[PDB]
Amino acid sequence: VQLQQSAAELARPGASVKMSCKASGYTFTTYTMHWVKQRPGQGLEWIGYINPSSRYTEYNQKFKDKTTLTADKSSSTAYMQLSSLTFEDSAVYYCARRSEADRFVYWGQGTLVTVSA
Amino acid sequence: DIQMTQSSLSASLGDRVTISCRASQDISNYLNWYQQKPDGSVKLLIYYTSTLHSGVPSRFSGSGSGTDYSLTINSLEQEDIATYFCQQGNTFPFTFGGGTKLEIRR
Amino acid sequence: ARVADTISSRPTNSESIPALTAAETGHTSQVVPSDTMQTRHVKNYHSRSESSIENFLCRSACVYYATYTNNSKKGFAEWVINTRQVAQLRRKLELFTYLRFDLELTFVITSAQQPSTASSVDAPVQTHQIMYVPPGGPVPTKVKDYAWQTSTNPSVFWTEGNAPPRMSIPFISIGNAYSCFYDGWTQFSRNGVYGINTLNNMGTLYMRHVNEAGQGPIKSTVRIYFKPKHVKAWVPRPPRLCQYEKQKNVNFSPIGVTTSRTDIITT
Amino acid sequence: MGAQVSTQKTGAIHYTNINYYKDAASNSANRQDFTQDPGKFTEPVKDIMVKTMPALN
Amino acid sequence: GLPVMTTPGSTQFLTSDDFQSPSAMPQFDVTPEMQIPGRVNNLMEIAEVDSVVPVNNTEDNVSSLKAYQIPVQSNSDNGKQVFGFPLQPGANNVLNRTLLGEILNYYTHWSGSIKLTFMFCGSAMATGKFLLAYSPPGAGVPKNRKDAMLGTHVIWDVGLQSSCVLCVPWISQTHYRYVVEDEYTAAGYVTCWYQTNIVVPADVQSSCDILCFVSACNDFSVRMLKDTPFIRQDTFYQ
Amino acid sequence: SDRVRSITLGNSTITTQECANVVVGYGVWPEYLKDNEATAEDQPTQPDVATCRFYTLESVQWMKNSAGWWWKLPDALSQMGLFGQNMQYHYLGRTGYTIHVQCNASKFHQGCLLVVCVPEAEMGCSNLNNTPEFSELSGGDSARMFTDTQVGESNAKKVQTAVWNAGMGVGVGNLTIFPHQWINLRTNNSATLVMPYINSVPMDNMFRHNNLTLMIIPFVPLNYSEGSSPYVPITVTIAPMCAEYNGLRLAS
Ligand SMILES: CCCCCCCCCCCCCCCC(=O)O
Repeated sequence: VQLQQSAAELARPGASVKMSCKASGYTFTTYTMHWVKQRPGQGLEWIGYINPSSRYTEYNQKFKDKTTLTADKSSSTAYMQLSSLTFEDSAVYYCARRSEADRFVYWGQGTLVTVSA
Repeated sequence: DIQMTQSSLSASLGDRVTISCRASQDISNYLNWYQQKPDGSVKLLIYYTSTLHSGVPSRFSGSGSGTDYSLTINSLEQEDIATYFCQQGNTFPFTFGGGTKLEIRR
Repeated sequence: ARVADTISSRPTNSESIPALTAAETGHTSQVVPSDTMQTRHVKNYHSRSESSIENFLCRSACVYYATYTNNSKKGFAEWVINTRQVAQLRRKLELFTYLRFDLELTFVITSAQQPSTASSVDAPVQTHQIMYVPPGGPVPTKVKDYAWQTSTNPSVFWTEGNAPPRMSIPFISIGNAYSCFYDGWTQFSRNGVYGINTLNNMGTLYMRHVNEAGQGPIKSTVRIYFKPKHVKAWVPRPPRLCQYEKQKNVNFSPIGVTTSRTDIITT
Repeated sequence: MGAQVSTQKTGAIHYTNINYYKDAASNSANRQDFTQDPGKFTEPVKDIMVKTMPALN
Repeated sequence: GLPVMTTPGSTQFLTSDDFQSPSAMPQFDVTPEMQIPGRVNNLMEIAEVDSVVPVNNTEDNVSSLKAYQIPVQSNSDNGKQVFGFPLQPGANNVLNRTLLGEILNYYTHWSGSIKLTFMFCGSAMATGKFLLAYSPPGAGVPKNRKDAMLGTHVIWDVGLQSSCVLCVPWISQTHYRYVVEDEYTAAGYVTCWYQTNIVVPADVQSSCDILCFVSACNDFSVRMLKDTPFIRQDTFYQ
Repeated sequence: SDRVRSITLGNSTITTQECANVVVGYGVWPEYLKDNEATAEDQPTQPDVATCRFYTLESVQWMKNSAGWWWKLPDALSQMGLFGQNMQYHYLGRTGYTIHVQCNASKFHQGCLLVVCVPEAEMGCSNLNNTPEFSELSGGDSARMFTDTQVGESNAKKVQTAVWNAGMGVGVGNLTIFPHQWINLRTNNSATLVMPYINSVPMDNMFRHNNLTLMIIPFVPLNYSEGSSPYVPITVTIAPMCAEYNGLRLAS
């Protein structure tokens, strides 16, 4: 079991990106998948998760209006779309699979997002 | 929200290192410790106050109750030089602590 | 324990309707294939012996494992006895609301060698002690404690290399059955804790090294195996669909009823 | 001296066992008590309904 | 000093043995028994109670109560198919999760007959006729009503008695079948077709629903108990 | 005919003109406690005409976008007459029930309900680290209702009311293992269930333990055409059977 993320991306201030996390080695619709953001000088930060079986998403109250989580059961991928990109949204984004109660046993390798002109 | 207060530690090899992190309120032993390698991979070390994950060597140990918690590495190696976070699993949302990097002493 | 055999059947043309029923009565139809078609007479020698309640549950299952270190402070193990920390035995016992059984208890104790610094480490065989403390008795706080005397608490000693230790425990309860589920509180004010945690008072199990640390540290691990004997069960219950989250309660994150297919006619 | 002699599980022979301990909670498992009563789960109705008759009058 | 000789198998822990062991609390007085209703003696009485089967798995119906309802309407042609699924009670994802299919996932072999009950949850002014067929393997799936009438079928006329039972019988070369997906011991297909149409009056809704139940007969049997592949664990629950 | 019943209990009577059979328990009828099964030494109180009678709860409305309802059973009648006044003054008590759910419509309406009585139905919380509070688990003689969606984890002490999991983490189609009955509007009009006393102890405190839960879940939703009557209610009446009490103290 491992999670495989997409490549690094680059965007303009005001554009939109879309990252992915291809999960393999387990039944995709059983476990929820969470998204974590790490700015390069500070600590980790939780964004939200999506229940893949019922397509129900729940966000942190800071990223409520910018992020959009989707998934599909056929190709076993979980997507995350960032919108209205500012200079604060240039960080490393991890996908993690939540364990029994509150634990993140399996993580992705991280994608580097950066905004520039 | 629970503030998770934990910046850079220095220790030689074969020594005992102690990393601690302090919450704001009582979280009742729901603390997890992670390890981020310098290439950028994160893994779970201790999924309770003290319970080790399967695949983790016996150098790592945890202790604490209430607000004050700690992580101990009794014999430092070159494989254990990474960044360590602490995360609480008590209230919504999940909050991670700041990093704590290890380095060689001299 | 034999199953029922089929009888022969003839072509029928009658006002009797075995197939037509009413499922709104809360009653399952008792029809056989010798009512809706022409069958031959076979005699079955199949048994229903391996699906009994005794044959389903009387098998050993690991419920916990804990570690403790030979030359460390804070190096002895404890465990508050329950059956709700592993996923496999928790789902088997929770197909029934009430259970009543005797118990059989087996321990598997291993050891490992830790990186010391002395030259020519050479240790004898290790002896371990497992003490059971009923609820209300005194607890040990360190390894060289007075509470390991075991004047009235039952305990077992075991030397490494032999067969694993094994005891037998009767039906130790206050009520007439063990309860897997409890819809209520502890207080009469209906505050505080809710659920099966209000009924779990079965004791604590302590583990230590009897030998002293000679020259190298040793990290031992004991695995605990439960085995129900003389089982009675009441009020069956649907099996659990969502994954388990906690030990104390029932809480879950919702999941679909099955996996999906592409159309209603695809096989 | 006790010595219950029962039959062995075979398809379509005796074995011997003695109890050694004074407590009944320390015997072997039962494994040979075969009882079925499925009528309390599949027909828990007050008025009995015959199979070949219509269910609703 | 009686001379003995120890055999292989000494000082081993086989987890499904049956021995006597000394008690830890001698002369313990247990609580006396009580008459509690609903005592289960065999697991083959749980599987004989019928439960609703989710036929309508269409990838947006599984997290709802629409998975259990089979849509039935008024057509303009004749002979259309209602549903269809293969008869694998422990491997097919339709019957994987029901009260019969969860007991079957603890065992390896199974043998016996299977009931299938169909309740018409439409209006009291609606009529209809259906064909409930079962086809043994060797050919493919029946693609027409003319292919499916050559197997074991029943013709169901709705009315006052709103339920019908299709009893698929035990037709097999071996005495037992495998619970897991095996091509050697396949069991066939269950289909449903329109015999006549659904004819409704005016001011009645022309779209109805059908529930389906599944249980076992009195000659059902299981064998070779194993562990279920459904529950799973990474760390301890605390 | 097998479509008519009449149940007389105390000074109350239920008549029905189209119905299925009456489902009784796990095959057992309610009866008083014996002498070789009792544990409390003082003499029990058996009033048995003042408490063993039909009490009708409030009515709910069956809509097209409706998901389900539930009641916790020795708590709904905790303010009902002399049954709720004996529970306050006594410490122990045991009781079997008879439940009559009734819902009438025409021959132009369609729908289907599952009426099931589940013992020891622990409900789950939305926030995975807590347990729900008392006001969310049950109201007195008023229904708590399921939802067709999922409750968020940001709510601390609420019940997870995803209806397809039935609140307890199981499959809702497997709820037919309990004593149940269906109300099909094509053929049926009411469902009658008789339940004995099910517990692991001979008597229990009726305020910090609810040992029965009545769930009503529409598997096939309500449907009608334009002109038909849109308001369709569902009414529940519950009568205690063979109730007795021990341990008389102050009123609590
Ligand atoms: C040999 C010395 C140690 C003796 C330890 C005795 C342990 C007592 C075990 C209690 C069994 C609890 C089973 C609970 C089952 C349930 O909750 O359904």
